[PDB]
Amino acid sequence: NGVELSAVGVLLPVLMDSGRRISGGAFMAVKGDLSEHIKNPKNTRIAQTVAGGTIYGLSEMVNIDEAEKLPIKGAITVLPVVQATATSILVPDNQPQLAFNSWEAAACAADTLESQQTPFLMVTGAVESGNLSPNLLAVQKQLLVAKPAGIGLAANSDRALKVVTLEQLRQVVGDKPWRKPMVTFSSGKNVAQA
Ligand SMILES: [Cl-]
Repeated sequence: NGVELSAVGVLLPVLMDSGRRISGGAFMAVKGDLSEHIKNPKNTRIAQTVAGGTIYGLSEMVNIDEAEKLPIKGAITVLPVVQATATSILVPDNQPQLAFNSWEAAACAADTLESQQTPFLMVTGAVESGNLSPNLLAVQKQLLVAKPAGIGLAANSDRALKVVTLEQLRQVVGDKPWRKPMVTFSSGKNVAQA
């Protein structure tokens, strides 16, 4: 069970531990307030940012202080997705708890996305003072999410499409046409580490 929504935003890879195997999935930092589609009662924390923005879909396992320093001016909801196209997503009813801060580069890029289409590119990394932090898990996100889904990944890492500043990330998400109609991802019920 899930809901298909018209939506524009920026995809981000997540990893999930089921004690035996690490698997991969995706969330999207979606533009707008979509908090009515949050179905995990742990992901019920909201971050209001210094720039006037509001981010929904967060849990206690996210560093909220770092989320509140993001240069996001509008509403962003981070939702799990099992399918995405240029203009829609499919949000599963079974939703994992979102943890950590690697969704921030996508949420910043989704906030200043002016194109009206989601870029065909996934983005990972935490944001601190207009820069992407150094990356830890791009290689594992490549292996478990982006490469099997057939889509590029941007990260502060030379094993991704490399971006260091929020300004560079904005340029890179601006022109990413869809090389196929849809990407799909596995879902999990286990904590999603973004
Ligand atoms: Cl370099």
